[PDB]
Amino acid sequence: REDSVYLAKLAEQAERYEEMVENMKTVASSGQELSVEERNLLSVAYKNVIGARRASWRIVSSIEQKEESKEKSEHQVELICSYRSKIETELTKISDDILSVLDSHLIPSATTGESKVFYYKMKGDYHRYLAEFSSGDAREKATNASLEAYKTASEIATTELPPTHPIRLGLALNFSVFYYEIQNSPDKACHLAKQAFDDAIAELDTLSEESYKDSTLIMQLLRDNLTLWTS
Amino acid sequence: SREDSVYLAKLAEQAERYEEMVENMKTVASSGQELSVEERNLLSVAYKNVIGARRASWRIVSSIEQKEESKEKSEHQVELICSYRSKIETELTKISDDILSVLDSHLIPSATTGESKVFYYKMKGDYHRYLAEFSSGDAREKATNASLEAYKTASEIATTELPPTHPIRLGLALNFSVFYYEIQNSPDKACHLAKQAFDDAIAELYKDSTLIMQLLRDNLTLWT
Amino acid sequence: DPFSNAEVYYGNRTRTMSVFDNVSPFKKTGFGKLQQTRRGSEDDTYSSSQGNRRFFIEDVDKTLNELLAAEDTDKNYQITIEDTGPKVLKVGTANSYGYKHINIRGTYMLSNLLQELTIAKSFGRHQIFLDEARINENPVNRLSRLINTQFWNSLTRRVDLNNVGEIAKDTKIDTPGAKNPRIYVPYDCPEQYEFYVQASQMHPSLKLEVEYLPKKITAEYVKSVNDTPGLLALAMEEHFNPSTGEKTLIGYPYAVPGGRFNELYGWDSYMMALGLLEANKTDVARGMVEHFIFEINHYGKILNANRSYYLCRSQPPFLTEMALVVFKKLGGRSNPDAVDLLKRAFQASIKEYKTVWTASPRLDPETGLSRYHPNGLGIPPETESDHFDTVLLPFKQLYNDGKIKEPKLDEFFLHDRGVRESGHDTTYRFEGVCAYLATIDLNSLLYKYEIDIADFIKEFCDDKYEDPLDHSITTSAMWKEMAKIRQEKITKYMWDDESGFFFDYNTKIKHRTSYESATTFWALWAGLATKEQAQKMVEKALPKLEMLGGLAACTERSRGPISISRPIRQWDYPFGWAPHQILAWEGLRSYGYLTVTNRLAYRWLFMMTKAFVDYNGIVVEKYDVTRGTDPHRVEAEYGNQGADFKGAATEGFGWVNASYILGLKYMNSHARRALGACIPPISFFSSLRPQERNLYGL
Ligand SMILES: OC[C@H]1O[C@@](CO)(O[C@H]2O[C@H](CO)[C@@H](O)[C@H](O)[C@H]2O)[C@@H](O)[C@@H]1O
Ligand SMILES: OC[C@H]1O[C@@](CO)(O[C@H]2O[C@H](CO)[C@@H](O)[C@H](O)[C@H]2O)[C@@H](O)[C@@H]1O
Ligand SMILES: OC[C@H]1O[C@@](CO)(O[C@H]2O[C@H](CO)[C@@H](O)[C@H](O)[C@H]2O)[C@@H](O)[C@@H]1O
Ligand SMILES: [Ca+2]
Repeated sequence: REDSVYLAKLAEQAERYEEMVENMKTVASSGQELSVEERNLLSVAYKNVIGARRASWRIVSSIEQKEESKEKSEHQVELICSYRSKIETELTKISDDILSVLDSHLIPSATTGESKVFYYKMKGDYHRYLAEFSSGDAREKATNASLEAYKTASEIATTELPPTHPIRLGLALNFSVFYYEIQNSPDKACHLAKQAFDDAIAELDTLSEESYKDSTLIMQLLRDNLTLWTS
Repeated sequence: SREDSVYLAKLAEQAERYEEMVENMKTVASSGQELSVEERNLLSVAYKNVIGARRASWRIVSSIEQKEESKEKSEHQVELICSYRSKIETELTKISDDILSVLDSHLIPSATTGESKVFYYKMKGDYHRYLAEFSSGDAREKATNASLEAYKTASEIATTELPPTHPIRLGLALNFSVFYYEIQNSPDKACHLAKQAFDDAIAELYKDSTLIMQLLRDNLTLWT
Repeated sequence: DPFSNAEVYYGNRTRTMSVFDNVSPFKKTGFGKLQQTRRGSEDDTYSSSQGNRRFFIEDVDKTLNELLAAEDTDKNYQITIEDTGPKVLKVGTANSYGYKHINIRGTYMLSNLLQELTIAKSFGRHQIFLDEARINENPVNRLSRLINTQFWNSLTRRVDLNNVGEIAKDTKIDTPGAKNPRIYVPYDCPEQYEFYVQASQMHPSLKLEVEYLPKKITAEYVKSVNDTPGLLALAMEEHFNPSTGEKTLIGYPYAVPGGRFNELYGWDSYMMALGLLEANKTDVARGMVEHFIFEINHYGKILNANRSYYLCRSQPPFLTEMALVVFKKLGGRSNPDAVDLLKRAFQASIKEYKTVWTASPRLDPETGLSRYHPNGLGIPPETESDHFDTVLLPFKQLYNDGKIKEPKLDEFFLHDRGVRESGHDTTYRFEGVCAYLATIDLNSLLYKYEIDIADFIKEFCDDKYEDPLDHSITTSAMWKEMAKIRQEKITKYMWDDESGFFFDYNTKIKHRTSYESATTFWALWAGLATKEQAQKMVEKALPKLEMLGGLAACTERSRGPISISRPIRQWDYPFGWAPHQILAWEGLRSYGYLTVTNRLAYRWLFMMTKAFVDYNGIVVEKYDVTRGTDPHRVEAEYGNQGADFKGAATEGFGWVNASYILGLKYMNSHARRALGACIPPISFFSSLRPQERNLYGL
C-alpha cells in the first residue's frame, strides 16, 4: 500500500497515468481513508487518463462534423464515426471505474467534511463527463446523477468548509460549468459562479500560502468564465 | 482497404492516439506497394511518438533511480524503481523490434529511390541505437554493431546520391554523430562527422535544412 | 530558481540532440482548422499551483508564432483582454521531452508566456525549459519583481567615454546647429572639458562638439544658444584602467523618467530615489543628489532637465527630503561619506532657497510667497516647430531678436515657462496665469526646506550657519521662525475653511483662486497644516478628489467644460499622477490618517494591477482614475506611449514604478492577496468585517 503510493508518484513523474491509476486504485480499494496527498494523487491519475480521451473525442467530433457536410462523404464519415465510437467506449469504462470506486469505497468511508465534499465533487465531474457524449437515456441518467452529486457536495461544503477553501471554490466552478454546459442554464451558472467568487474575498487572509495560490487560480477561472457568459 | 488504413492513421495522429497510428501504418507498410513520402512520414511519426514517450519516461525513471541509490538505507525503493524501469525497457524492446522487423522484411528491400534508401537505413540505425541506449551485455553489442552498419550504409548512399543540404542527409549525420557521442563513446568521430556535414553543407547551396544545421552546430558547441 | 533575472534564466537530451520528427506534414492543415476550446472547469489548477510543472519548448520561434497567430487578433504583438482568441494553448511538458502537453489557459498566463518567449528570443535562445511558476506568477509579485530587478536598470544612465555622444544627441530642435550632438561644460570644469573632447576624438563620426559655458549665464546668453543646443555636464568621478592606471572620468549614475529619455529630470528624481532605495539601488539615488548639487553650483538651480534650453528653468524642489532619505539609507551619522554628502546637499539647498525660490523674480515682495516665475527671453525653441503658431499674427526671428517688442506675448511666454517649471504642464489651473500664482504647491515645498534646513543647522553646524555668499549667520530658531511666518502667510492667503482646500493665491490681482487641486495635500506632506485644517481637508476636500483609481489631479468642477475650443489637459480631472498619490499618502500618514492612505493606496494599486494583468504587463505615464476597464488609456495632449512595445514592456515610468512599490508598503497581507486576485475596491471594502472596515477609514 505504501508501495502502491510510491509507485503512483513514480508513474506521475514518468507521465504514465494509466499505471498511476492502477496504483491509486488498489490504494483506494483498501479500507483505510486517503490523506490529502493520496486523494489528490487519485484525482490527478483519473483526470489525466480521461482527459486524453476527452481531447481525442472532441477533435474527432470536429473532424466528423466537417466531413458530414461534404457531398458524397458517407464512407469517410463511417470510418470517423466508428473511430469516435471506440473512444466513447473507453470514456464510459474509465468513468464507471472511478464512479464505482467512489460509490462502493470512498464515499461510504469518508469521515471528514473535506473528503466528503471532495468525493461528491469527483462524482459530479465523472457523471458530467458521461453526459458530454452519451446518447438518449444514458445522457439523462448521467445528467441527473451529476446534478445530485454536485448538490450533495454543495450542501456539505456550505456547513463544513469556509467560503475561501480551494475545494469549495473548485466545487462551485465545476458546478457552474455543469449548469452552463450540461443543463444549459446560464442564469443558474452565472449567479453560482458570481456568488462563489464574491464569498471567497472576505477571508483570503486565513489561507496558507499554498492554498491562497490554489484559490487565486480557481478564482481566475471563475472570473474568465463570467466574462464569457456575459458575452 | 489500404486507403482506409492511411486515413485512420491520419485521424489517429489528430487524436494523438499513436499506438493506433502504428497499427494502421504497420499494415500499410507490410502489404505490397512502396510507400509514398507522405505515407513514409506517417509511419515514421507513428513510431517516433510511441518510442519517444517511452524513452522520456525511461530517462526520468533512471534519473530518479540514480538519486535514490545514493540515499542511505534505501534498498526497497531501489528495487521498486528498477523493476518499474524494466517494464519500460521491455516496451522499448518490443516497439523497436516491431519497426526493425518491418524495416528488414519490407521497407528496406522494396526501396527503389535512393532517398528512401537513406531514410530507411537511417531509421534502422536509429532504432538499433535506441536499443543500445538501455541494453546491456551482448544485446548491447549487437545493437551497437547493427546501428553502426545501418548508419554507415545510409551515409554511403547519401554521400553519393543526396545534396549535402538535403534534410534527410543532414538528419542522418546528426543522428550518426549522436550515435558516436552517446553509444560508441567516440567524441572525436562525433565531432568530425558533425563538423564535416555542417561544412560540406555550409560549403554549398529551406527551413528544414537550416534547423538541422542549427542542431549540428549546437551539439558541436556543447561537445567542445 | 524560476524567478532569477532573465540574464541568468535565459543565459542528456536536455543537452545533446537528435532530429525532431514528431509531427507529420499533414497534422496542422490536413483536416482544416481545428482549435480546441478552452475548458472552464477546475481541471489541473492543483498541479498548476503545487506541482512544480516545467515545459519543454522545442522551438521558441515556432511556439511564439503559433501563440501570436491564435491569440493576438488585433496584431499588436500583445495578448490582452481585447484579443478574441480561444485563450488556451498546448505546451509540451519537460518530463516527456515534448511528447505530452498541458494547457495554458487565460489571457494573463498566455501573455506571460508571450513575454517569456520574447525575452528568451532576445537572448538568442531557440529552445528552452520553462517553469510554469514564471508564467502563473501572482501579478503583484511579478510587477514588483520587474520594477525592482529590471525596470530600474533599464532606466539607469551613466556617462562614460563611449556613450557621451549618444546621450547628448537631441531631436527636439531642427536647426542646422542642432544636427550634431553638443556638450556644454561649466567654465571652471577643465578636467571635464578635456574628457568630453577626448570622447569626441575617439568617436569622430558623431561630430560631438564641446563648448565652455560663460562665466555668468544670463537669460540673454541662453536665448543666444537656441540654435546650438547641447547636453549639460553633470557630476563625475575618477576612474582608472586596471592595467595601466590611466585616469578617465565616469559620471555618477542617475535614473531617467522613461526609456526614451537620456536627461536627468527635476522632481521625478526624488520620487524615483524613493523607489530606488526600496530596491537597494542606493548608488543611483545618491548619484542624483550629487548631480543636483552639481547643477545648483554650476547652473544656479536644479534644472527641469540638463540641456541648455532649460538653463533658466527649474522644477518643484525636493532636495532636502531627497538628501535626508538617502543619508539615512547610507547609514546616517555612522557613515562619514554620508555625513559629508548631507552637508554638501544642504549647503546647495540653502543656496537654492536663497538665490532662486526666495529671490526676485520668483519672490512676491508684497506677500513674501513665491511663484513659478522663471527668467528667460523669447520663444521656447524646443517645442514643435508650429506649436505657437496659433498665437502668432504680425516674424519669430524679429521677436526673439528684440526688434519688435510685444508685452502681451511676453506675458504669454512667461506663463508658458512658469507652467513647465511647475511640473504641471499643462492644467487649466495654470494656463494664462501660472507665473502670477503663489501656489500651495511651491510654498508647501519651501516650508519643508525651512524646517529641514533648521534641523540641519542645529545638528551639523553647531546651530550657527554662515552663508558662504553673504557671510550672514543664521540659527535653527531663525529658520523655524521663517517657517512659522510662511505657515501663517499660507493660511492667510490660501486657506479656505469652508471647502477645506488651500487655494493658490494670485499675486498680481491680489485675490485667492478657487481651483480645487490634489496639491492641497502637499500642506500635509510638508507639515504646515494644523490638526483642524487637516481634519476639514479629509472631511470636505478629499471626497471631491477621491475617484475609483485614486486622487484626480483636480476636481471635475474646477476643470470646467471641455469642448473643441477647450480640450482636455493632462494634469486635470480625470487623470491621476503618481506624485500626487505619493505626497498625499505620506502627508495623511503624518497627521494620523494612515487609515485613509490605506484606502487611497488600495485604489491606486488595484488600478495599476488591473492594467498590468489585462493588458500585457503595461505600466503607463499617468492613469485615468475614473476609467474601469482600461484606466491606462489616456489620450490627453500627447497621450500615453507606455503601450508602444512588442511582446514585453521593458521599463515603465520612474515615479509610477516608484508609486507601486511605495503603495504596497501600506498593504497588509489581506489587501496584498486581494490585489493579487484582482478584487476591485468596491468589492474588497464591502467584503470587510465591520472591525476591519476601520483599517481603510470607512
Ligand atoms: O555668479 C555665480 C553664479 O553663477 C552660476 C551660474 O551662472 O555659476 C557660475 O559661476 C560659478 C562661480 O564662479 C561657477 O562655479 C559656475 O561653473 C558658473 O557656471 C551659479 O551657479 C552661481 O550662483
Ligand atoms: O515626457 C516628457 C515630457 O512630458 C512633459 C509634458 O508632457 O512633462 C511631463 O513629464 C515629465 C516626466 O519626466 C514630468 O517631469 C512633468 O512634470 C510632466 O508634466 C514635458 O515637459 C516633457 O518634455
Ligand atoms: O498634527 C500632526 C502633525 O503635524 C505637526 C507638524 O508636522 O504639527 C502640526 O500640527 C499642529 C496643529 O495641531 C501645529 O501645532 C503645528 O504647528 C503643525 O505644524 C506635528 O507636530 C504633528 O505630529
Ligand atoms: Ca493583441
